[PDB]
Amino acid sequence: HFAAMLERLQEKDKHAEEVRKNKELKEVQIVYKPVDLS
Amino acid sequence: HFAAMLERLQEKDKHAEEVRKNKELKE
Amino acid sequence: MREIVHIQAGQCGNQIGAKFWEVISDEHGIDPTGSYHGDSDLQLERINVYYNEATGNKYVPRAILVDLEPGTMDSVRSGPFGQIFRPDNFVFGQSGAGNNWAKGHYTEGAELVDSVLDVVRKESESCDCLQGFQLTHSLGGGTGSGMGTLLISKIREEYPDRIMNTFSVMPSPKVSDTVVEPYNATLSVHQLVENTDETYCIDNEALYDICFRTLKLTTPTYGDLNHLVSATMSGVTTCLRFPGQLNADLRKLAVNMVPFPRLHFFMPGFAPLTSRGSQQYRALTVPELTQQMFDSKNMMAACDPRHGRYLTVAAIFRGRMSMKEVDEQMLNVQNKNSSYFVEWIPNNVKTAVCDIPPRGLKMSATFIGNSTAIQELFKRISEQFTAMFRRKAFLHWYTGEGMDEMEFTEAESNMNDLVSEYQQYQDATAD
Amino acid sequence: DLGKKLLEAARAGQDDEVRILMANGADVNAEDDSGKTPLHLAAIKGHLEIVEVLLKHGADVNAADKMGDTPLHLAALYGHLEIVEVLLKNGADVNATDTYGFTPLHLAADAGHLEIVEVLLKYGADVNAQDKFGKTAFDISIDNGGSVQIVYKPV
Ligand SMILES: Nc1nc2c(ncn2[C@@H]2O[C@H](COP(=O)(O)OP(=O)(O)O)[C@@H](O)[C@H]2O)c(=O)[nH]1
Repeated sequence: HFAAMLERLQEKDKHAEEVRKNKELKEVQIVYKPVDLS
Repeated sequence: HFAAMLERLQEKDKHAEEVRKNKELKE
Repeated sequence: MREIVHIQAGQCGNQIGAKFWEVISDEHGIDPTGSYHGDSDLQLERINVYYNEATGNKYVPRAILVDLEPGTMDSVRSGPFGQIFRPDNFVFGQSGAGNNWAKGHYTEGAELVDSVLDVVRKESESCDCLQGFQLTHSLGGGTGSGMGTLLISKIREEYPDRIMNTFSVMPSPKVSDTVVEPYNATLSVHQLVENTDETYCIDNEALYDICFRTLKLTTPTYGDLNHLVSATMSGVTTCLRFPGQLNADLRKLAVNMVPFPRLHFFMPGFAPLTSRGSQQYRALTVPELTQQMFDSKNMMAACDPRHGRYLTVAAIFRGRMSMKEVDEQMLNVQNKNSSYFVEWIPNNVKTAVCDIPPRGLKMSATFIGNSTAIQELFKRISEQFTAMFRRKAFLHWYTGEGMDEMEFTEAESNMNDLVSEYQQYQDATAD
Repeated sequence: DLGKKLLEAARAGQDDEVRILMANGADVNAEDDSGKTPLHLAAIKGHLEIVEVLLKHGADVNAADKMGDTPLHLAALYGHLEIVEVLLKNGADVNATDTYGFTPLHLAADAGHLEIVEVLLKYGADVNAQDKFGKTAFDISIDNGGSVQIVYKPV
């Protein structure tokens, strides 16, 4: 049951990479955090 | 033995589709 | 009835394929219309191996003609025997491969491959008992090399239990100045090592040297080169086309010739060597036949057989001759030249005799050797490949087709591994 | 007839046979089935002495074949630096264009011969010259050649 659920979620991932590849056919990353108290 | 050979040949096919898609990215 | 499906790809593949059909048609009594006009029953006994019997007692080659170059269809149709080929078996593209393996294997070739597979599927299913396939092609261009090896791979998926046999013309800068030919040949050899059961190495380097040095032709033409090719192809296929005991099918030939799966590159040889227009005043004796066919000057691959060892040999003698004299002569070359034959494969030299000789010859002999000296051919290609590859020369023509540089690295490494395997068996002892 | 013999000898590197054919009156600008002269053939095959003899006997240094390639294009393509230097010293056109718009610099860069790219540039080769695919010589060598950042900000 959990393996079937994971297989389904992993197909969403393959699809997401296809979407990303499709955008590329048509036409590094900063992550901000605040200063700590400490 | 034949299934292993077929799996290997089918991976060549997946690769060929990747090559075809890679050309598309360029032009 | 042990049928073979023949496929010819590219300009070289179609040129030597056409000559193959013109030559074996003459031997079997088949004219360009498909009619039989012979004297011997041995001509038609095994005609089924290469020909289909069409309505009206006609014979039609089980041949598929392929090229991305559209102009190739006209030259094939205009040949002496262009009339005999099944019209629907001609599969031609509009845009050539421009001497690019990547175009033939991945792009233009891939666009045309399903049309070819349809026509090979139809010839294959029509067979009572298909043996396998025979592909004529060059390795230096784009269509024969790239699309030919793509065809091999697709055919292997649908017919994995059939013999894949090729007549692969190796490039030489003596006959072609195309800079990328070592790239195309290395990429093709990588495919052949994995996907064929047996390959005849017809080397343009050996063909040019035979024409220039032995036949005394100042500037050998492709016709001169192809006279040797057709004479070889007729000889190496004699056992398959005529009734006999030894190496009568592609599978029994492979069991006799290939002790290790990757080591399936054969060095073909023939005797007597002749040019077009050279008349035979007298027939060679059995000792002259035996001596000449084993001579390095008679090999169709530019390798010195005395720089390696013979894993296996198939000798075919054609014409009417003493079998006792043939046996004596075959035992004589092995006992006198014992150091060029592996001692751990007992009785590795098999000899067949066919009563029917080739055109213009009363006696002839064909040699097929699986020799570790074939590494000289692979090392020569590898060296040319490496000279350009280290400079990353002309790669954009290949990567521009979607190819990865890593494929070149993989092909180089595989061919270099093949060379090390031949050297390993050359140095092996019967401990 | 002597033109065919001169082309065979230029390709085959027969230095003495070329010298004999030249003395017997062979045409220096005889063409093969592709429009290549003996100079193109000696340039492809790398026979420096044959190139020097052909030039000394009046060969056209900028002769073009049916593809628009000069002996300089082919010397560059086949990586023969000394031949490139001799051709250049004998008036070869550094900006010669073939059917694809390739100049000798384009072919030297494709061939991976940086030493030829240099001598062409010192003889005036145009670095901005584009082929019919819109590519410069260095674009070809580049084509041949093949993460997250955490930033703490005060508020
Ligand atoms: N022996 C021989 N070699 C050939 C012939 N035609 C082309 N070649 C060689 O094949 C290579 C070029 O491949 P080609 O068959 O012309 O290209 P393709 O049409 O793209 O498959 C070069 O090494 C040529 O010297 C031929 O009729 N006979």
